[PDB]
Amino acid sequence: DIQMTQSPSSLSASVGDRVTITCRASQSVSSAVAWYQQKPGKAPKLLIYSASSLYSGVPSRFSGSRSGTDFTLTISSLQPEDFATYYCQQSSDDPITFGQGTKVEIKRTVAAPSVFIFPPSDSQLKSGTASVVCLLNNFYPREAKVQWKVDNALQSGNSQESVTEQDSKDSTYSLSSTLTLSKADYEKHKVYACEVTHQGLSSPVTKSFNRG
Amino acid sequence: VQLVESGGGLVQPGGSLRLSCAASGFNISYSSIHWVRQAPGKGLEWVASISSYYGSTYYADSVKGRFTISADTSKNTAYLQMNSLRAEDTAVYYCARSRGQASWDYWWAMDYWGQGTLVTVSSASTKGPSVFPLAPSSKSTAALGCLVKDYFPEPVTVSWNSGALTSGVHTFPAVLQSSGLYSLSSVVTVPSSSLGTQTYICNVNHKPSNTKVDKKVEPK
Amino acid sequence: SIVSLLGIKVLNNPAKFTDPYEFEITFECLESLKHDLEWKLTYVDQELDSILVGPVPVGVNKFVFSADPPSAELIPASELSCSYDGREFVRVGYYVNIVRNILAEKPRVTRFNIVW
Repeated sequence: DIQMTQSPSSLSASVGDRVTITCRASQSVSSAVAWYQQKPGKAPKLLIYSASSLYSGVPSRFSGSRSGTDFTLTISSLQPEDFATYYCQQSSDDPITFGQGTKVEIKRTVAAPSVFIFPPSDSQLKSGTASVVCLLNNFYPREAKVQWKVDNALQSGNSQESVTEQDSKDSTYSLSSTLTLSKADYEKHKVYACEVTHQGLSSPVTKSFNRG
Repeated sequence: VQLVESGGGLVQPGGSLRLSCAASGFNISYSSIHWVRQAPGKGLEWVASISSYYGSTYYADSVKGRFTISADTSKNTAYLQMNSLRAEDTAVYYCARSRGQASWDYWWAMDYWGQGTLVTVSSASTKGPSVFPLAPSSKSTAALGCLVKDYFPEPVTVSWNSGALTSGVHTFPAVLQSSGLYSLSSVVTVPSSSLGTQTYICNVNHKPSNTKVDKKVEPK
Repeated sequence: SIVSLLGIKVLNNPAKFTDPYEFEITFECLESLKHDLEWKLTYVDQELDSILVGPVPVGVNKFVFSADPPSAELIPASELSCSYDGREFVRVGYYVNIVRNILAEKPRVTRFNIVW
């Protein structure tokens, strides 16, 4: 079974840059290799077929080339519409296999997050469970660290994070971290805090509240 | 040329489901039909192919025995009969087409795709959302939101003030909780001075359970 | 000669001038090869398709395809080859008679010797 090792899995670039995405096949696949673009919530679109032929209707700034088992997708002048996933694919043998994907994200200035913490609502507590939400809004880059502290006891294993895709206007991210507790566990502590670490902040920022 | 998938939905582990791909603008006798799936937050994975001229079929190993791909050339339609489904088969399933058919395991590029159809395999029962306020803080730009918790299956849609409020809104992708139910939050940033003078209502819609919920978010 | 054309089957004959050409190619390959077979269909002038087969399968193999018809905008009103690594080694010509009728019972096979 032929593996398509794609790299880099993620890259950060500006409009007008040149972008090179590479894919290494674990065996000879000749030229039965294709490149696809996918945007969130949409089906993939074909870009390059048979390793180096540009598909009808694709802007000429895209191009692919072959050198042995090394395949290369090149965008000569990155455009606004070009930020998406790119997947390589081999179809020379059963099974058809894809690369793991390359997300091309827009570059911009570092922006610190605005941090907000939300106590669990009264209506949710009547159900016996308590969710505490920490929000990090419009920051860049994506790398951010959130840690929950409950009466300054560090929490682990009881939180989940979610991140938006880059905003269409300002190209920033937002992150939500949710701390889930039983109501009984929630009611035996007082000070709930989330502490955020990010490039744009000179030191960690802590938002907190007292239950009640 | 167009590809239209249908037949998606929700089933239990070990259950059955049949996808169908209606093709138009080309004869499926001279193109190969593919199913490619994409689990939530993952990449594309090839599932199965059929060369209807030669009647030859091919399967990813993770689905062999369980799935059966077929085609009706008179209806210009392909089918993916999925049996013995597992939770890891939860994905958006795309139908795709490549020109030409080979008598051996070899295909040209997939130049047309369908729009995708969601398939969920889970023991969880269909369930509408619980919507809880994320009330703005007293310590003064303010953020407020809605916690859309414990619904099943995906998707839910969230708007604010019946679509009138779109600036500053972020709706996060759902998270599969250990309970087997989904959860997400939708937040919006508004001027601090408007809290208490402007009404904020998140409109939650969950088609799979035929459920609508409006919830007003105000300071505690 | 490592790859030999075993036969060509015209699949929609006769057909409309505006219809596409549906062909089935059968070939044989004696041992594995490193480069691609390239199949061209040509209206003698416009190229109607170029199918690419690589890695070449060993043994007897078949493939079908649908190539698009030529454009009458380029044709005056009054009025298949394979290569390995860019070296044309076989070529078949047909006579064609708006309803097109391909005289598929009289193929004209031309073979060339190449180094593989």
